[PDB]
Amino acid sequence: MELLQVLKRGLQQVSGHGGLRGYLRVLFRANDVRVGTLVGEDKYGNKYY
Amino acid sequence: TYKYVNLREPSMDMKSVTDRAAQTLLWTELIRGLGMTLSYLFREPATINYPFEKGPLSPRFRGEHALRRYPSGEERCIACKLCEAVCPAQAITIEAEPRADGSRRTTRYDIDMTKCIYCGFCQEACPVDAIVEGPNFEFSTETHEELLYNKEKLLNNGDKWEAEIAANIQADYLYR
Amino acid sequence: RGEYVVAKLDDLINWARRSSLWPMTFGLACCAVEMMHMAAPRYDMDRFGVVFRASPRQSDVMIVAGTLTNKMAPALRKVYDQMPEPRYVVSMGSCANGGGYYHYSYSVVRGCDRIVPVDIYVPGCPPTAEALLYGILQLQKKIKREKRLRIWYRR
Amino acid sequence: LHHAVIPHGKGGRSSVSGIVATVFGATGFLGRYVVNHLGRMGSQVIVPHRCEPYDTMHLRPMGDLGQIIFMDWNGRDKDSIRRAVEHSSVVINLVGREWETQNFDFEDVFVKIPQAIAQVSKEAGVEKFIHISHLNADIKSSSKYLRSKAVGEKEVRETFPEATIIKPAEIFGREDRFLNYFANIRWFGGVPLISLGKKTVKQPVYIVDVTKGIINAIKDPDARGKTFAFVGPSRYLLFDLVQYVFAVAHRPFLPYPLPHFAYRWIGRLFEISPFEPWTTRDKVERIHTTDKILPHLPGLEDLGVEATPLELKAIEVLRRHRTYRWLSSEIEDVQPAKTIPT
Amino acid sequence: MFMINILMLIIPILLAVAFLTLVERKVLGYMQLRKGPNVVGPYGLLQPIADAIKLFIKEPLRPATSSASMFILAPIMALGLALTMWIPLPMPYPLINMNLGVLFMLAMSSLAVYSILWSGWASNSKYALIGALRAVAQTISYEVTLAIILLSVLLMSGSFTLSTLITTQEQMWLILPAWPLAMMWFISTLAETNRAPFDLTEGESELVSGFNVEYAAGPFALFFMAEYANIIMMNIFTAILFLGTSHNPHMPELYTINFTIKSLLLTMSFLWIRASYPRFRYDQLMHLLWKNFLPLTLALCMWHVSLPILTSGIPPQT
Amino acid sequence: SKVKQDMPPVGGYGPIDYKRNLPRRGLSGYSMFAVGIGALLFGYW
Ligand SMILES: NC(=O)C1=CN([C@@H]2O[C@H](COP(=O)(O)OP(=O)(O)OC[C@H]3O[C@@H](n4cnc5c(N)ncnc54)[C@H](OP(=O)(O)O)[C@@H]3O)[C@@H](O)[C@H]2O)C=CC1
Ligand code: SF4
Ligand code: SF4
Ligand code: SF4
Repeated sequence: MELLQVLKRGLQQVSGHGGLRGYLRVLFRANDVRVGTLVGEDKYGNKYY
Repeated sequence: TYKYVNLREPSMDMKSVTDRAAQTLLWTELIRGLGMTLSYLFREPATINYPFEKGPLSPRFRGEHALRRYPSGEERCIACKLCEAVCPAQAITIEAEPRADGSRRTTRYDIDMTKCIYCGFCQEACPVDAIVEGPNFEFSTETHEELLYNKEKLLNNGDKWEAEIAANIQADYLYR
Repeated sequence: RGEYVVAKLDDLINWARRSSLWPMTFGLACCAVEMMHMAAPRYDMDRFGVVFRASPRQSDVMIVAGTLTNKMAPALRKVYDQMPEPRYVVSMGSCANGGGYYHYSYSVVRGCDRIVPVDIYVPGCPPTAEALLYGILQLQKKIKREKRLRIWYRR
Repeated sequence: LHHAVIPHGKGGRSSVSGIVATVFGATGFLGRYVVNHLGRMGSQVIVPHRCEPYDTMHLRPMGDLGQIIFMDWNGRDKDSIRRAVEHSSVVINLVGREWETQNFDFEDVFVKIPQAIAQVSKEAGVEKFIHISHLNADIKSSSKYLRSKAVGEKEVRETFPEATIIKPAEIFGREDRFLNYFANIRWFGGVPLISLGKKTVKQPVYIVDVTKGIINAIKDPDARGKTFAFVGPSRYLLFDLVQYVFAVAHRPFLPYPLPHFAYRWIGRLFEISPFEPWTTRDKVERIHTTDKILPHLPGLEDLGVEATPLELKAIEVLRRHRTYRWLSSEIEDVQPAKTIPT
Repeated sequence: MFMINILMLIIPILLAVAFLTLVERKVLGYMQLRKGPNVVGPYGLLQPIADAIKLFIKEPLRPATSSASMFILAPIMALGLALTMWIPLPMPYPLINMNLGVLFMLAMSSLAVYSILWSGWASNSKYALIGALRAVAQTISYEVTLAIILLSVLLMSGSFTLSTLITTQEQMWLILPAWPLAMMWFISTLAETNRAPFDLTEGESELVSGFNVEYAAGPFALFFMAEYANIIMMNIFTAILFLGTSHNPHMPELYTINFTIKSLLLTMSFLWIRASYPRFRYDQLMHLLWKNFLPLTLALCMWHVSLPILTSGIPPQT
Repeated sequence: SKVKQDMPPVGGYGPIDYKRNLPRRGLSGYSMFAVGIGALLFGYW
């Protein structure tokens, strides 16, 4: 049932950020809690998804 | 040819008449409008998450100016004053003299970024690809005096954005 | 130290003001088109708290977008003076900045900062809607650095 | 005054007037007119400020590109003074307060600060210096404001012998505390006056005249090492002057006599304000302090400035205080106040 | 324990009004393919708090041409009467159980119109005056029709008591027997509460801001709070008249749940409509009611005086 | 090499709809009134 998959993708976003503290860091810093495939990082600590 | 947009005559039979009466009294045609907005409520918005997400651009974009160098490090500009002679807004000021080693080089190269119309003519008129417009479009200042660029500020920009300017010129010079 | 407490009241009022900027419905020329596109769905300025209002008395920011002419100069100052303080001015585009393509004309004010005090200057002709949004987000950072209550305390 | 300090142009916004000016206290009432005139003629003005930068925005349209410069300074910091005056050919001091805050007394602001500014200016080789004293300043006053004004007037002369001390009377203008002060007494019904204002004489001067006088001092080499008394053309009894203010504003005038000692007690009450006090014991003293008559000091006329009558330029200040019923009243509608002849 | 009850009424109401601003902005945002406030706090939940503080630390200014005493009375009169409309509302127990509650709400609604007339007149501006006299015109349009629609409904409830509307609808909603009146009542509340397509007194696109173009800072905030308190209050009124919930004396909480949900959906419809239609013209708003609603409302008023008699369905007087 | 330019596909681009398309919806006038009147009678009873 697609409707249950929606919840699972919602929960995989908590575990995708390394836990609850990581989930809230991106929620407040970026107002967006999606999970992407890390393309890479630069010398200043910026991460690219 | 042509076509009439609002040249119609309603059907006056009883069923067609009653359909219009039912629409008038029951507001049916005002409820299609509510259907249209309701569909949009359950669509995904087209918004991006600025500044974490940026709108797409292209190699031809015309942003902040810069002055380039050769791979050696010598300046490309040889003070020909073609960019100055074509600037529609007269935003470029240039002076030149023979350098210590006798090279035709500029002593002054100013761009008034509040007079520039970001038209790109200066880089079209440059025969050595010295003046370009980088891809940067986020250089808002806090004082009017910060937008008057001199040769030091422009040379700094080239050294700051060179890695990207070269990539865009490589991907676009075959159209020029 | 009592200076700490006021330094935390400053954060509150500064946060309330940068979080609820209300620009005036004031555009002049082509730049005002790119100001509409900042209200369009892609950038949706309203999601930063930025909401246009028509009345000068209900506005916090004037976004001078376009050319200012000698015939229009008295009108711009009036609506600015009618904005309650604190008030901020953003100069969008090159006509509003230093005259732009019409600097040397006879009917154009060379720079909107001759008529009003300006905080942020946005370069471009027109500045992309994304460029203007950078200007507004830079204005919020300028309001976050205000220390009105920490300066009153030390008087 | 080398090649870069020679005038050019025709004295406009984009002209070079060969003046480099540091104005302390440029965010005050008198500051915004000195800066306005200096920038009108194309002068490089340095503006050290103590307040929030937002409180200087009004000064930005007053000067051409790159002409008005802002610096963060501190009255008690000797280095910040030097960083701001070291390049100036003239320093103009306008620092002052009408009340004593928890951090600055009248001796801090009218003795210790002006002396420090003058000292560092001389150490930096500043050619000209201008100090704004008060007309009524004297050692034997009952007001700390005027007493400290007298000590400062004496320290500056010692530190900077070539300074041009200026002694304005009460100054009236749009943002004054002189005509707006009386007009705002209406909030309390009556208009208390010590002795009913029949034994106090005032000779106010217009704001622009003080400014035009200051600018003429800068350019006039004969004003070096001299003292001036800027004053209006006419002397009015305080009662007749305050009666005029309520006449122009078209407000009911209900003066009553209040004893000097009781007036101070009220002055003690308002001082509890942690903000700009509405009135203070010190301010009451100044209000009822008769304006001096100094016939030996040079005045405005010696600087080429014609004193502006109060009647001509009083409506512009007080039209704001009238109700809608009387906004459209004209200048001629009120007969001028009674003057004290010489 | 009565003063505690009043505070327990007005204080939540202000909070609901504050967050209705967020809901409208976020709802209109998604119908418009935007996202609405989402940056100020998680999902914008702090957006109302930022706006409220910003307004009250701003500078209020009285225009030079204003009438001071009336200019300040209007916002006080506006918000005070907005919170007054709530005291007799059964939810399921009213704070003040008025025997003539329906008349009381009618009268207070009329009195609240003068907070618009006096604000626009005291401003002493032409856009402020044009908006003031669009409220005179707008009230002349719906006041008579809205009163008669209530009378028609009350001919099936039996009394003006608001709590009796609950008893009347213990077997079935009043929208079924009276759906034609509900349609004309819903549009009347749109017009009465000055809402699009009937938000003519303010008229941003035509009068800059209407009667309140001269109001800023806190004084403006009181008008904004008053306007939204009416939006919630009238939709609570609509739910009680036509969508009457069932009351269980032992579990009054269940009523407040069903009652609140119905009032929310009716309130979302107000936002939904504002994002769907253009604006009437203030002379057409008058012809809509006098030439379409009034002829039909008078006919239905007759039908509801005769229907109970010819069917022996007259309700009890008490 | 040959000349490479931004050109359409060999067979051309597919069709593009451009005419108005407002589908007919809903029941006729008579049916909408029957349900309207029908509800009243039940409501009255
Ligand atoms: N009626 C009059 O106005 C008279 C004027 N004068 C004198 O003219 C001078 C200025 O005129 P006026 O406009 O009336 O004064 P204002 O009160 O209007 O302004 C005072 C200026 O001095 C600054 N100031 C005060 N204290 C300090 C301090 N510790 N550190 C730094 N700056 C300080 C203020 O800076 P900020 O507020 O930004 O912190 C402000 O810019 C005063 O010395 C006054 O005594 C003499 C005769 C009459
Ligand atoms: S982009 Fe156009 S206006 Fe700008 S400097 Fe180049 S030529 Fe001049
Ligand atoms: S056109 Fe190019 S080479 Fe010539 S002056 Fe301009 S930047 Fe230099
Ligand atoms: S700055 Fe550019 S876009 Fe803006 S008004 Fe001028 S020419 Fe038009």
